[PDB]
Amino acid sequence: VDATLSRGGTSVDIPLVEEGGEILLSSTFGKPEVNVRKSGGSLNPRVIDSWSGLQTFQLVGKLYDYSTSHQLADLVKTASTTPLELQIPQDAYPDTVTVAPAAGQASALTLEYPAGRKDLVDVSLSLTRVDPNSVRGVGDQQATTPTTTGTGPVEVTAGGTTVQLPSSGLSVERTVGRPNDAVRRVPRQADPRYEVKAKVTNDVFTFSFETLDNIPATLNALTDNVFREQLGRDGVTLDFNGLLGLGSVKAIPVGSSPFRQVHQAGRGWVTVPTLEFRRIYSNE
Amino acid sequence: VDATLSRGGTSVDIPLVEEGGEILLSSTFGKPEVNVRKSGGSLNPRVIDSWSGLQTFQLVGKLYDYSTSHQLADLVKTASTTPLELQIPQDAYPDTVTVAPAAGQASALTLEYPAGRKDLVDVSLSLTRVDPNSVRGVGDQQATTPTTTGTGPVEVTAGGTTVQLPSSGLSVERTVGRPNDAVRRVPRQADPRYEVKAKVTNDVFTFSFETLDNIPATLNALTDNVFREQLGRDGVTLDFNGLLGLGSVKAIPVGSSPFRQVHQAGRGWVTVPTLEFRRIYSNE
Amino acid sequence: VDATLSRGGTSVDIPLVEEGGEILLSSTFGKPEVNVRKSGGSLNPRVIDSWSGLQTFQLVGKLYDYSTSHQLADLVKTASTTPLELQIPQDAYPDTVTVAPAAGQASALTLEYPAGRKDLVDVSLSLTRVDPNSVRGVGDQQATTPTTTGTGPVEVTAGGTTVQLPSSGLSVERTVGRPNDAVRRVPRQADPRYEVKAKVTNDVFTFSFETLDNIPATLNALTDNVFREQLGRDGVTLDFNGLLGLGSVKAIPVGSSPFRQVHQAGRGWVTVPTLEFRRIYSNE
Amino acid sequence: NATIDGRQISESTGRYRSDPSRR
Amino acid sequence: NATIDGRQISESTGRYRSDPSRR
Amino acid sequence: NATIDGRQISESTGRYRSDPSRR
Amino acid sequence: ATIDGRQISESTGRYRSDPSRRRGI
Amino acid sequence: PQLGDSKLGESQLGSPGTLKQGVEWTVVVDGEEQNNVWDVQVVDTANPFGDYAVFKMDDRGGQAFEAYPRGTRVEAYVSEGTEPLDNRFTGYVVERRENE
Amino acid sequence: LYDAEPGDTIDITIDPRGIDEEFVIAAIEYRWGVDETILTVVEKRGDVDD
Amino acid sequence: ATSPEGIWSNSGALTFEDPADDSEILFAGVRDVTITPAYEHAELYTIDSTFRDEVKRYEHNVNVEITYAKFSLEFAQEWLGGPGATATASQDDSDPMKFNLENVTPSASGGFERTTAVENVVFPELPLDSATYGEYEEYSLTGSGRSVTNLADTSG
Amino acid sequence: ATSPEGIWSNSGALTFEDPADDSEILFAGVRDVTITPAYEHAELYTIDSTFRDEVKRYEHNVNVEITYAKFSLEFAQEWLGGPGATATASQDDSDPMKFNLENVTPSASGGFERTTAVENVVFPELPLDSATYGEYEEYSLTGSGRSVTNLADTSG
Amino acid sequence: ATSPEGIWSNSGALTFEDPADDSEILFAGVRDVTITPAYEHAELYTIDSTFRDEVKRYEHNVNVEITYAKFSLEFAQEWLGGPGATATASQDDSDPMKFNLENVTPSASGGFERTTAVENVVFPELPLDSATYGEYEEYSLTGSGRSVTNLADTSG
Ligand SMILES: [Mg+2]
Ligand SMILES: [Mg+2]
Ligand SMILES: [Mg+2]
Ligand SMILES: [Mg+2]
Repeated sequence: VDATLSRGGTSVDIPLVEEGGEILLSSTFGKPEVNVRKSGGSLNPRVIDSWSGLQTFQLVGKLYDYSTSHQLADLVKTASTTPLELQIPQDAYPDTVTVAPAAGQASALTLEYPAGRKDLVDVSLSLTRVDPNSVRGVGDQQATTPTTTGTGPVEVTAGGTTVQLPSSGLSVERTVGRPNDAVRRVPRQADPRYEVKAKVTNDVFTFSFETLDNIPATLNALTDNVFREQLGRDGVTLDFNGLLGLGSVKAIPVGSSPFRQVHQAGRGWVTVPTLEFRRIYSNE
Repeated sequence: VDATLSRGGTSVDIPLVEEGGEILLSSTFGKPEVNVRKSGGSLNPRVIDSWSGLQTFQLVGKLYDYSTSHQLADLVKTASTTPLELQIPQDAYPDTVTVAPAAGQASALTLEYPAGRKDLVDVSLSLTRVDPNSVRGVGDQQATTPTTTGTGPVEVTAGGTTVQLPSSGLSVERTVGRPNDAVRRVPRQADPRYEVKAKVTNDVFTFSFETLDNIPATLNALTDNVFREQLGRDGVTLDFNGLLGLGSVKAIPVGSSPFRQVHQAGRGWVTVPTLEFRRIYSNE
Repeated sequence: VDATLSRGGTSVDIPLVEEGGEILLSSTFGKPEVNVRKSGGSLNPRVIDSWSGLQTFQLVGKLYDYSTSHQLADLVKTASTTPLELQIPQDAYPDTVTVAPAAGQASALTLEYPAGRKDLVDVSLSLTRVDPNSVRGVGDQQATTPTTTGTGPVEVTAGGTTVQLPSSGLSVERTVGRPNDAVRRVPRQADPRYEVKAKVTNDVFTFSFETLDNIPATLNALTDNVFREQLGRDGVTLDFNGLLGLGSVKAIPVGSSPFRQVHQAGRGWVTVPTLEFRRIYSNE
Repeated sequence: NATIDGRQISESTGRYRSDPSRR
Repeated sequence: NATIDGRQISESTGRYRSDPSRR
Repeated sequence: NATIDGRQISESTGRYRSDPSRR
Repeated sequence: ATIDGRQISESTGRYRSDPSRRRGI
Repeated sequence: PQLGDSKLGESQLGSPGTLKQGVEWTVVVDGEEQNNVWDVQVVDTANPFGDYAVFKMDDRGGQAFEAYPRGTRVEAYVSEGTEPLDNRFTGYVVERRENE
Repeated sequence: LYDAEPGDTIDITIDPRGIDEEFVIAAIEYRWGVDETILTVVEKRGDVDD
Repeated sequence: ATSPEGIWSNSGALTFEDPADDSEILFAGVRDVTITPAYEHAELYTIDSTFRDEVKRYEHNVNVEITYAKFSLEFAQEWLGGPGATATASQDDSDPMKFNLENVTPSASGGFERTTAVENVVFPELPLDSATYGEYEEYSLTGSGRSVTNLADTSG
Repeated sequence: ATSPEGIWSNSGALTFEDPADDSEILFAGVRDVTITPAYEHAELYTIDSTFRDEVKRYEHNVNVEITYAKFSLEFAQEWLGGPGATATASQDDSDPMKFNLENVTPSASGGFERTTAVENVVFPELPLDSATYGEYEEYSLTGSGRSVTNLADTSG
Repeated sequence: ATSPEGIWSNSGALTFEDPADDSEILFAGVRDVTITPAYEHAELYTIDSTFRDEVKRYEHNVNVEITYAKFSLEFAQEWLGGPGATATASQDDSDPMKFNLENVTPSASGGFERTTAVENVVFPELPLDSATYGEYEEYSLTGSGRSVTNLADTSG
């Protein structure tokens, strides 16, 4: 029917609906902590199984409002000692499992806002099963997605110059993860221990668009002020101006390939397959 | 038509047959041991070639009975200093080459028993050419596949509970290799030296199936008893009960993703894409 | 239409033409040198951006002349402190940029001479943007492609035996790069510093062909004389005999998979997907 | 996975990792 | 990227890589 | 293949690896 | 993969001295 | 089940429990068990050489670090399968280290 | 071998190495996680510490 | 059990309803109606046999296709408006108009009366103008319903 | 062996049975019947010959397709209901109704009687309404049986 | 509500307008007109059920296709020129000419007058010459509008 993810008073329902023959739920069972002997004088190895196993849930679905999507991002990113509980609507699973965002992963949650669709968000969740009684931590960090009520364009501000992203072909993806949390082996439980850490998280916004008019000016302004400048300790201000109900975030392009300009034969315009921003310190 | 693989008295004919325009034989020639200088004041590097080359044979074929399939698996897995001889039915090769199972690989032999097919087995072999006179070692370890004449379901016994694997969509893959054998460079000759080691081999059974009825009971029995328990030094009894002519082996699921439960939109059942078992110590 | 790549008096115009909707020009902007904090007590990381960015150009195009193709390879491979200057026919780019052949890569330039396709050469260029004023080095090393005016077959000579490569399905690919050049971060400015090193370059010839007649003799001659012999400090003479206007080069096959014999079901001939040679020391 | 003289230098940190979000 | 006790043992060589010729 | 100050720390084990069974 | 020799030697120092500390000095 | 949850006759006794398999090391600090241990190394060695143990634990807000002042008593017990606990190492703390 | 101590004697057979003897144990190391018992046989000798 | 009998196409009465009110959406001038409940079949095989082990139903829909020659403003405006609304213009929203459909047809010799009811029929596209020189405008709808809610003899 | 002989289509008696009871499901008014046992053939070629070495069979089914002009409420409601049940609505379950099919046909001048029996015929889709202006409703079934249980001369 | 009624194809008046001016672009001699508003429908299914849970609309367009037999230099030169411009040659620019389309059709017996209005109709290709031996030149346009701006009864 519909899958509930909750943490105390906060609850999000994820429809678990997809087209046709698509994978809605994947559950992987693992024994990552078995020692299989690499050598020895027999034909077949000796083994030892002496620790908790892995269970991973990969949930795919669609959300019907942006507000719920931001609540899901906040719920996944938040550091709290309160168990994150997952309710799966299929008989092969118990009514509630205690979960962590995927154990070492930058991408636990992917939210996609594709072009040409309204009030329809693609959700991908990776969750690790943990022991319900072994959620351990000291810190508490409530995550908040900045929200506002405008209609305005997506604006990148750096060094006093504001660049408005083209609306044409505009597609937005948000990835969220908690890679600094530790999921650790326990001797004789079925499930691992979850160390909740009040530490740095992953939060990334990826944009794709077609640049159609004032093409040099638009691309040059972005590349001059963002890529060909040293941004210091500061970064880009990335303002959604109320598109998807989102507000203003502080970010920086990270790594070797965060922005790409693509020219195709026979076309009078420039494609941007990726413009990738990681969220930086501003949550003081 | 048939390639003969043999070791003394033991001989297997593999029909080098496949559909359409598929690759039956690939022979890769290499010089793994050429030193090409990374630097120097030249435009082009100085080189030195001083050692044996590499010749890798990849054979794709089909076997018409299960008995011959098991014989092939036993032939490939056996540790013996009697040369393993390959007769290739093509004129670009000498009448016999001496071979090792692929030099460092867990997968020298793949056998596939796909759903819908009777008395037709898919064979993928990877072999490395070794010097006929440089097959060196101490130990004989005769590999045996346990065989029985039953008809029963594939059974998985762990901690006093038996699970019967669904017949529906059931495929089996068997992977065999000898990663602990050393194939080593020698100066002044074409082919490397084969150090036969009476040590641990790779032997893996993979299953794929659809769970159609008593779905919670079937899957929960497997996951509770195999995955959520600690198995210790002992493991799982995997019994074929005479399917493919196979019997009973001791095994364990190994690693991060040996079992997956897959749920697809609009379907009333569970897919198991993979259930992987590695054969553990048994053989006195 | 044309993009101009030049160094002093040497100038190559590259048409930048392609079929349909193929990617002609990709430009990737990056900040490889941003420090994003992997940990810390914030929800979102602290960052510092203190160094030059990265701009990479990938140019796909065609050349209508083999002579120009050799000039392009020579131009790319040459060590000289004279700036390599690129003129791009698009308004988003400044009229000229200073470039290095792709910073760390063995493959800056690929030239393909496919079967059929008379007087059409496929060009792929990877270039890194560098500071016009920060091109530094000592040595000049002019790269020359050996050129001659014959018609004859591609001939492979090793140990006094000469093998003529089949014309049937013959394709030639050449790959050129300068991995020993340093492209180095600088503070306080947009573009990195280019250290031109009079050191070893990458120059590779790949052949693809189908062996139709005298199959054992042709394949055995190559394998027996090149792959099953030790070649020492010397190597193989690769003579084009004027095909594509090319002459005689000294080379060696390098690595695990430089040569493959492929046999397919129902075909009376052998396919060579790759025969790969690297150019060795030859200049005095 | 790294070895010196056949002995593993990889630390057996008991930390899990599990498949990334699919996209 | 490799660590001993959480400190990186990879050198901060400011040497660029940029993706190879497409083919 | 790993280097400290340009010298290779990888052992020249003269040991062969060749491609696995296709599947 | 470029490995920093100062980083390795400085990181491993704790473990290099430990056998000696176990034995007195 | 646990006592208090079984309606009498409704459930099998001891279930869902099973026999212990695998190796467990327990660390006792000044007579109290340390919960969050994830690795143990114990060395027992002839006279020229010092017997030592290394315990690796997860910590929160430095709470476990405080349990191991220098000179405090540490014992390592081992059990494999259903065999009774053997005290395999007794010693005193010389170094407590906590790192990121 | 949790019972074993240095000074104890043990049968060791390693066919790949032609060993089939009784040896004195000089040291034992137990490692959880990897599940390894490392027996030093005959005599332990140091390195830079020696 | 009822004897199988011929059915005459011109005897069929097709009615459309809004699933909210159960109110009639005016529709007439039908020329063709296909209603087909469909499932996908997974045919599954065992390891030592050429014969089928099991066959299973998945992914149910009812294929509805209607050819008609009388234009309904109500039907078109309902399609444009989405659930619970009518519109004269395209609406920029993600909810399609779901229709309840009923076809009532007597058998040729009066042996039974076939009622077919289908829930939640949606049409990906709506033909507004379908003009051909020297012909009346003929409109084709292809759509998918969720399920068959009724199939019965309704004579009594 | 029996001399080959012409078969006349209009002579065929097609019957459907429930495999649980062996009870007849009322079916009539056939216009076309195609029954085809089929296997996937792997045509296998070898190392350097151009000729085919071997051929093997690897996935059996019987293709059954029927065109009929008389509507059966029993057949339709049995299809909806799945195995061992009858329903007036779509059922949200994974089991398709399996039918036992038999066709009996005299040869055109009395040489033999062709009996074809097919087990476990399942139809992915069921045409419920198939109206075209000025025509009787014509219904097309396509489906797959597990095997041919009988192909024999059944004449006395 | 208005009764569904027949529409005669030959009663249609098709007008093309420049969206900048609202000025008429001269067009005549239509033979076929199809106007079809369309959305991409995602048909969504859930975990354990064979039945559809939801269906959602995305990616709207209006398919316009017109067949005509009278050649318009204005229409052709407007198509060549792009927005706001007339040209006698192909233009190397990325902006297609957008046309506002309106079709006005009375019903067959006067129950209503149907106005369909479509904004920003663009045509990927324009047939200039379409000659066949012994026939008048016949031109087929296929194109896509952004939205339907009006669908109403426009009778007095
Ligand atoms: Mg009780
Ligand atoms: Mg018990
Ligand atoms: Mg001691
Ligand atoms: Mg000691």
